[PDB]
Amino acid sequence: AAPGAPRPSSSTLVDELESSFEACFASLVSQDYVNGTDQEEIRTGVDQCIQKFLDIARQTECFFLQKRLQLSVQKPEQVIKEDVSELRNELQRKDALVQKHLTKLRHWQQVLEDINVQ
Amino acid sequence: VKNQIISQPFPSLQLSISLCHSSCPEDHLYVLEHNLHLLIR
Amino acid sequence: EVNTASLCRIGQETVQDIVYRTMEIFQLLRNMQLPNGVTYHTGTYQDRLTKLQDNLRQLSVLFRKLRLVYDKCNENCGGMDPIPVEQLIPYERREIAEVNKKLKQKNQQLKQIMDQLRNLIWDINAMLAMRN
Amino acid sequence: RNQQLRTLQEECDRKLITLRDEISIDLYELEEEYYSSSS
Amino acid sequence: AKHIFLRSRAAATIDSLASRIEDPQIQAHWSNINDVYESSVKVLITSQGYEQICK
Repeated sequence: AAPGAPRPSSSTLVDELESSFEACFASLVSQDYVNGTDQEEIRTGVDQCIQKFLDIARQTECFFLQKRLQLSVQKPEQVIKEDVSELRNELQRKDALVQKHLTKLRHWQQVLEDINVQ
Repeated sequence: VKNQIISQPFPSLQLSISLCHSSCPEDHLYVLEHNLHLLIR
Repeated sequence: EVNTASLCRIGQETVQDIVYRTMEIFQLLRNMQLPNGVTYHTGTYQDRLTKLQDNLRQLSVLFRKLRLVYDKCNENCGGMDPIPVEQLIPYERREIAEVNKKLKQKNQQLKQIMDQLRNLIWDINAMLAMRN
Repeated sequence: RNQQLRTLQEECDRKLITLRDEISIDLYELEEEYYSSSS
Repeated sequence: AKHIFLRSRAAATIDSLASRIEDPQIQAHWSNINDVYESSVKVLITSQGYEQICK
């Protein structure tokens, strides 16, 4: 099925990541004789392994965005709750930073109260 | 004319900071010290 | 109860952080100098392998969380079983709006405070001409 | 008296520079927080 | 002149955010050492929710 259009396969998107990752590093960690002469040889293989890795990564990310968009247009309540939680977290962080800055300025101005004894 | 020196780089705001005898944007304090020190400089 | 959107966001963040960790560990083991250093006896390589094992544990738990969230996503198939892919090309929320308005009011208040802080904080630009 | 007033103004200038540094740290840290606000 | 000009510039920059919110907002950063006549301001595009758009 080399020139055929259909892809007769399955069980991907999970094992593929670890496989691609360990692929071009097993070449490195190996209890085998290493000929002390090589140049511009493993580079092609590592470019290939990082290329396929980032490619399948992009595929997974695009699938994630598609699922997220379909979920939002399907169940907008979830996205609304997510946005509400994010806004709550942002407001909490802003209040915390404001309180920290206020306390710092207070402590600063307090110690330099009578710097000039006169 | 008298204790007032009015000027305008372009018609947007006023000028002539001044003072007098006795008997918001904080552009009040750090406008006098410079011209004050200008004399001793 | 579901948090599927947050789940997908966490998964994306996790895979991005995995790529970042790969880059970081490559940059780290990049300058793997001779362990038997002339000057340094046993200083560098100890912390080097420590951080190595740390990043290893990190990427391991990252892969674990990735598998877990992927299983959770692919298992909880609730809503739009057909899921038309061709439905992505075009031709109550009262509490949400209230929280948004409150956050906007707080943001405007913080912006006014920051605006005051600008003038109160320059404080040297006007008078650095004779400052000492 | 000269040395006294000189040390006084020197400490004053040092305190002013330290306050400037603190204020700039607060501002720069808040400006990053200002970017967070998508409104 | 420098003072009123800096004030007007700051006002314009801060009003730009209010005039355009849905559009990519603008971050503000000023120097920590401003001379009598000289000064500098750092301004970035800072696309929302992204950090890899600093072009």
